[PDB]
Amino acid sequence: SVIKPEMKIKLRMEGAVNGHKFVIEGEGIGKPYEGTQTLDLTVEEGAPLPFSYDILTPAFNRAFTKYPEDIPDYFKQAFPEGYSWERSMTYEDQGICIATSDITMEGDCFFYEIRFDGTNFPPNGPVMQKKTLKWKSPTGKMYVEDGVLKGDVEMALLLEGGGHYRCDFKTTYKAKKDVRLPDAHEVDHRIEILSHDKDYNKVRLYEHAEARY
Repeated sequence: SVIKPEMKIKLRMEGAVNGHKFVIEGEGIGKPYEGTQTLDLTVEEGAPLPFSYDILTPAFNRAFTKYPEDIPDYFKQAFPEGYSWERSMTYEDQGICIATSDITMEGDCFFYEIRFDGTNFPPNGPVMQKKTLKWKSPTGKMYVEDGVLKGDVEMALLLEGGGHYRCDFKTTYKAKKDVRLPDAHEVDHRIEILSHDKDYNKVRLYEHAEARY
């Protein structure tokens, strides 16, 4: 036992979107082996957020993924000292976000230190107009090539009025120690805001994730 049936989460995210600074804190709990988790998030600085909250949610830990019994689990074998990631998110209209998270453990809890920066979002597009509804749920790729563990995902936000808005995600993952690396595989997942207040100062956020050969 080092990753428990349930693992608390505490995080802190600091960043700037189109110049607009913010800080968000979270606390939650999930089931690393069943690939489920729930966070309650608070906008501690920078309220009211004037951009879509949806662009932040995938930056709020692949340790919460159900991995089968012969795909090596990079993330869980990364603890106790843990791992980091660096990710770029390139939208179709030309807003870019870059994010980093340093993930550690202490007792029954994961801790994340998150930097999130975004720019070149059009002041009149769906992010800066809050016309996004939720993320579609595609399967992303995991593969090691070199650098080491890398992940890609073609993402899309559904929009008010019926449309969609695409984002290309790329992540490289670094573990703090040497760990058994997996063969190439996939990861299904679905993230959703279960509840929130008016400008999303308070948000409850759920993901369910599983790996697949």
